[PDB]
Amino acid sequence: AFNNNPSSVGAYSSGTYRNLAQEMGKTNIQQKVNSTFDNMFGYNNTQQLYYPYTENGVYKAHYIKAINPDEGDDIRTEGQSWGMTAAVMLNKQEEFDNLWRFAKAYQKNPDNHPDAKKQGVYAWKLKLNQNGFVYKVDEGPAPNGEEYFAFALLNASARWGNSGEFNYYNDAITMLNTIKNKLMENQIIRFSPYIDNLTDPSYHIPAFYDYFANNVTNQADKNYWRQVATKSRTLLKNHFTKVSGSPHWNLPTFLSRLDGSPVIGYIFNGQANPGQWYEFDAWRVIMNVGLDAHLMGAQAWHKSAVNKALGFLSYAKTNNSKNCYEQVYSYGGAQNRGCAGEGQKAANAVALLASTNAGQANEFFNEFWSLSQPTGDYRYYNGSLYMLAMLHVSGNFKFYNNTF
Repeated sequence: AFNNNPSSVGAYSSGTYRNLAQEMGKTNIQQKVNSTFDNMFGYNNTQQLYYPYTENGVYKAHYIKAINPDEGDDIRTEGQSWGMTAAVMLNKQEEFDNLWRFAKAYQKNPDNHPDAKKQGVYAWKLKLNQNGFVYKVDEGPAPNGEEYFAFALLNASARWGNSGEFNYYNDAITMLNTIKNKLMENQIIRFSPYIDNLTDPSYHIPAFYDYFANNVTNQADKNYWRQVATKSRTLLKNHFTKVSGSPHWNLPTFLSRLDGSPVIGYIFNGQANPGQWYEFDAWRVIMNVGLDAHLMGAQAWHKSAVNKALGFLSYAKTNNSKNCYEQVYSYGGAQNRGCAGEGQKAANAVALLASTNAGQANEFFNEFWSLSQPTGDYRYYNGSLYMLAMLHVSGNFKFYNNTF
């Protein structure tokens, strides 16, 4: 049965990882996790997101393909770093290494780039040109990518050691320093090097920062990352307080100021959507709160955040003519951007690790577990999230510490 009283002590400290799918009575759990990976990292052009990159017939590396019907397929640091994370959790080293080779070779901006703000960060959007060769479309970073790269590399070091192709550990420490020196403001993850007083709630994964602190060697840096972790929980608590009740109606938003206040409307040229929207980025916030609760312990704010957000989505579904909650809300109002797909459902399942309502857990868990693995043109974001969620709900998303 659903454990509606999640522990205040996290799996990272106790070593006890929940298996949510087992709590909800499911069977053949690990088989489903394994086939999810196999189909996403298999050459089937159906669920597949992992693709080889070759140059003049010579194999180079692999990437996670951000399939994009509206605008041409492209290749993103978010997906790449998520793919690596998935691979390390399932002990899939080749897959890991093939994705990391790509990132280091082709995503990384040179350390001597003329713009100091871009030095060593990872270009968020690549494409293959008309002749099949990779190029950078936008050199700016998507800092959630670097955060996952560092996390995945530290775990690869811990599981596999550093004497093969890659010194994963050194690559991880380099990545951490890049995050600290290029992608932080006042110990809060940046949305952009070029804009201050701006974060994206979905980029906040407080447990990762605690894991970083435990995996660096020097006292100053250990304290730096524990402070990041504390400030991140504070940001999230503040954002959840600001979105409670009117006018945001309990869903977190795309963009926030450093005090947690939702950003209202547009604030910069190029911005994809209004700041106050619960949209594709924001879906992941309560997923991250679930992660944090699982790994580092559930506190009152975790539970409130999740229960209130899931509560709003269930209400919203009762007030939808399609009998679904949708992908995009703004001030509690549906924006007619489609019924939730698999990724959003996956994020909400993971959130259950902070839920205290068994009824909600039944509903949201079974909606996720009933799905088939994503296919078709929208599978990059849905399928990437589906994979992560499969790991999280099966007790496979773990922190592997290095030993010193």
